[PDB]
Amino acid sequence: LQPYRQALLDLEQEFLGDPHLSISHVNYFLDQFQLLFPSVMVVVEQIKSQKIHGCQILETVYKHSCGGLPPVRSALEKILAVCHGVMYKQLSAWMLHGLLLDQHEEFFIKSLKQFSLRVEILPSYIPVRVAEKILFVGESVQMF
Amino acid sequence: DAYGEFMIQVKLYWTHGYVVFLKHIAHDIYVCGKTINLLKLCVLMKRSITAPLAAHISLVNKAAVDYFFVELHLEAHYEALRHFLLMEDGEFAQSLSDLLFEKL
Repeated sequence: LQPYRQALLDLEQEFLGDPHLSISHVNYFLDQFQLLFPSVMVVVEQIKSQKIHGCQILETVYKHSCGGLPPVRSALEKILAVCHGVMYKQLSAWMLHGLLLDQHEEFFIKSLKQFSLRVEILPSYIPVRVAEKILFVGESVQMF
Repeated sequence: DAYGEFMIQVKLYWTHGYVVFLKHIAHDIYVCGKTINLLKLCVLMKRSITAPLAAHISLVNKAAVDYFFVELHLEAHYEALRHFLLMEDGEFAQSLSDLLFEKL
């Protein structure tokens, strides 16, 4: 949301230079947020309303980043990268030792049982095959 | 730190007691201190703070066990009490019991 704040700052600078700017002028400058703001609102609204738990948040934003509007797609894709950061941070633990960091929220992984794979919650851009490989690494490093 | 924020506190000889952060080395230090205080009268995890610490615990315990044997001959005191208290040695049991049972 940083360029919206920046745009409003520049608007005040022009208002100080001359305040006789019409309202449609401001509308003309801010038309590039005029399409971006109503689109992302339903993504965030569905996240609140459905009380989403676990890895499904990643899938929900990844599905709306398949569109054909470049501002909306790039904006949601950056949020998904930020949310990838946390998953990679817990993955740095479970594959390397087996320890978890995220409690009570799913990160698509829990030697044998009490360290098994949770297959269902897994994101939609990730195949099952690589989840099997991750599960091997964690179980084995826990074993020895 | 006997102020009450530290988990450890201040014959049998020691009344030092002990009764989230890795307690796996914390509880080890509590016993590793009883050993040294006796020798004076004789991901998130720690992976660079535990490294000069667990390297010291094992050295302390093994050197303390070594001192007893190679300086005070603790391994000889066992095979000393075995001669009498288990009555292993001959010329002692055959002389003690034979004299004692004549009375009763």
